[PDB]
Amino acid sequence: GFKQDIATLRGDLRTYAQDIFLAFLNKYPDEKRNFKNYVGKSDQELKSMAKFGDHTEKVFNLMMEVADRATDCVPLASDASTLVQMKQHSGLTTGNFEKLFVALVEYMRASGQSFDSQSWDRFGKNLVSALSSAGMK
Repeated sequence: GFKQDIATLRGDLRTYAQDIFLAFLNKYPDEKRNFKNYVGKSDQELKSMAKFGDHTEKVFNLMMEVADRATDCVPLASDASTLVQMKQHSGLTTGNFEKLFVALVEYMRASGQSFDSQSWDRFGKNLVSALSSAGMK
Protein backbone atom coordinates (compact mmCIF):
# COMPACT_ATOMS: atom_id res chain seq x y z
CA GLY A 1 0.00 0.00 0.00
CA PHE A 2 0.88 3.66 0.45
CA LYS A 3 3.39 3.10 3.25
CA GLN A 4 4.98 0.21 1.34
CA ASP A 5 5.23 2.37 -1.79
CA ILE A 6 7.35 4.82 0.22
CA ALA A 7 9.75 1.94 0.88
CA THR A 8 9.70 0.81 -2.76
CA LEU A 9 10.46 4.28 -4.11
CA ARG A 10 13.09 4.93 -1.43
CA GLY A 11 14.91 1.71 -2.33
CA ASP A 12 15.73 3.15 -5.76
CA LEU A 13 14.92 6.80 -5.18
CA ARG A 14 17.40 8.53 -7.49
CA THR A 15 16.11 6.38 -10.35
CA TYR A 16 12.43 6.88 -9.56
CA ALA A 17 12.95 10.57 -8.79
CA GLN A 18 14.55 11.23 -12.17
CA ASP A 19 12.13 9.10 -14.19
CA ILE A 20 9.03 10.50 -12.47
CA PHE A 21 10.22 14.10 -12.73
CA LEU A 22 11.20 13.61 -16.38
CA ALA A 23 7.71 12.23 -17.01
CA PHE A 24 6.40 15.41 -15.36
CA LEU A 25 8.52 17.80 -17.43
CA ASN A 26 7.66 15.94 -20.64
CA LYS A 27 3.93 15.62 -19.98
CA TYR A 28 3.86 19.33 -19.03
CA PRO A 29 6.51 21.10 -21.14
CA ASP A 30 5.44 24.53 -19.89
CA GLU A 31 6.69 23.49 -16.43
CA LYS A 32 10.29 23.69 -17.69
CA ARG A 33 9.84 27.47 -17.41
CA ASN A 34 10.39 27.07 -13.66
CA PHE A 35 13.59 25.18 -14.61
CA LYS A 36 15.12 27.45 -17.26
CA ASN A 37 18.34 25.42 -17.18
CA TYR A 38 16.51 22.33 -18.52
CA VAL A 39 15.14 23.83 -21.75
CA GLY A 40 16.44 22.30 -24.96
CA LYS A 41 17.76 19.06 -23.47
CA SER A 42 16.73 15.43 -23.82
CA ASP A 43 16.16 13.10 -20.88
CA GLN A 44 19.60 11.53 -21.20
CA GLU A 45 21.22 14.99 -21.27
CA LEU A 46 19.32 15.97 -18.12
CA LYS A 47 20.24 12.72 -16.33
CA SER A 48 23.89 13.69 -16.92
CA MET A 49 23.44 17.17 -15.40
CA ALA A 50 24.63 17.28 -11.80
CA LYS A 51 22.04 19.81 -10.63
CA PHE A 52 19.24 17.75 -12.18
CA GLY A 53 20.11 14.52 -10.39
CA ASP A 54 20.87 16.14 -7.04
CA HIS A 55 17.87 18.48 -6.96
CA THR A 56 15.35 15.93 -8.25
CA GLU A 57 16.51 13.46 -5.60
CA LYS A 58 16.35 16.11 -2.87
CA VAL A 59 12.80 16.90 -4.01
CA PHE A 60 11.85 13.24 -3.63
CA ASN A 61 13.88 12.79 -0.44
CA LEU A 62 11.61 15.36 1.20
CA MET A 63 8.45 14.24 -0.61
CA MET A 64 8.85 10.74 0.83
CA GLU A 65 9.28 12.23 4.30
CA VAL A 66 6.12 14.31 3.82
CA ALA A 67 4.36 11.12 2.70
CA ASP A 68 5.94 9.14 5.55
CA ARG A 69 4.68 11.66 8.11
CA ALA A 70 1.16 11.79 6.67
CA THR A 71 -1.94 10.32 8.31
CA ASP A 72 -4.29 8.69 5.78
CA CYS A 73 -2.47 10.42 2.91
CA VAL A 74 -3.08 13.80 4.61
CA PRO A 75 0.24 15.59 5.22
CA LEU A 76 1.14 17.43 8.39
CA ALA A 77 0.37 21.14 8.36
CA SER A 78 4.03 21.78 9.20
CA ASP A 79 5.25 20.00 6.06
CA ALA A 80 2.73 21.95 3.98
CA SER A 81 3.90 25.24 5.50
CA THR A 82 7.54 24.28 5.00
CA LEU A 83 6.90 23.65 1.30
CA VAL A 84 4.97 26.91 0.86
CA GLN A 85 7.54 29.08 2.67
CA MET A 86 10.61 27.65 0.90
CA LYS A 87 12.46 30.35 -1.00
CA GLN A 88 12.62 28.05 -4.03
CA HIS A 89 8.82 27.68 -4.13
CA SER A 90 8.01 31.41 -4.11
CA GLY A 91 6.04 31.89 -7.32
CA LEU A 92 4.68 28.34 -7.55
CA THR A 93 0.94 27.66 -7.45
CA THR A 94 -1.07 24.61 -6.46
CA GLY A 95 -1.40 23.76 -10.15
CA ASN A 96 2.34 23.09 -10.28
CA PHE A 97 2.12 20.52 -7.48
CA GLU A 98 -1.16 19.28 -8.99
CA LYS A 99 0.57 18.42 -12.27
CA LEU A 100 3.56 16.78 -10.59
CA PHE A 101 1.24 14.28 -8.90
CA VAL A 102 -0.74 13.66 -12.09
CA ALA A 103 2.52 12.57 -13.69
CA LEU A 104 3.46 10.63 -10.56
CA VAL A 105 0.20 8.67 -10.47
CA GLU A 106 0.26 8.07 -14.23
CA TYR A 107 3.86 6.86 -13.97
CA MET A 108 2.84 4.42 -11.22
CA ARG A 109 -0.14 3.10 -13.17
CA ALA A 110 2.08 2.58 -16.24
CA SER A 111 5.00 1.03 -14.35
CA GLY A 112 3.27 -2.32 -14.00
CA GLN A 113 4.40 -2.48 -10.37
CA SER A 114 2.09 -2.90 -7.38
CA PHE A 115 1.92 0.77 -6.42
CA ASP A 116 -1.15 1.98 -4.52
CA SER A 117 -1.87 4.50 -7.26
CA GLN A 118 -5.16 5.64 -5.72
CA SER A 119 -3.50 6.54 -2.40
CA TRP A 120 -0.90 8.68 -4.16
CA ASP A 121 -3.65 10.45 -6.08
CA ARG A 122 -5.32 11.16 -2.74
CA PHE A 123 -2.00 12.21 -1.23
CA GLY A 124 -1.48 14.69 -4.05
CA LYS A 125 -5.01 16.07 -3.77
CA ASN A 126 -4.63 16.41 0.00
CA LEU A 127 -1.19 17.99 -0.28
CA VAL A 128 -2.71 20.58 -2.62
CA SER A 129 -5.43 21.25 -0.04
CA ALA A 130 -2.79 21.66 2.67
CA LEU A 131 -0.66 23.86 0.40
CA SER A 132 -3.65 26.15 -0.16
CA SER A 133 -4.43 26.14 3.57
CA ALA A 134 -0.80 27.12 4.23
CA GLY A 135 -0.92 30.15 1.92
CA MET A 136 -0.08 29.00 -1.60
CA LYS A 137 -2.13 30.52 -4.41
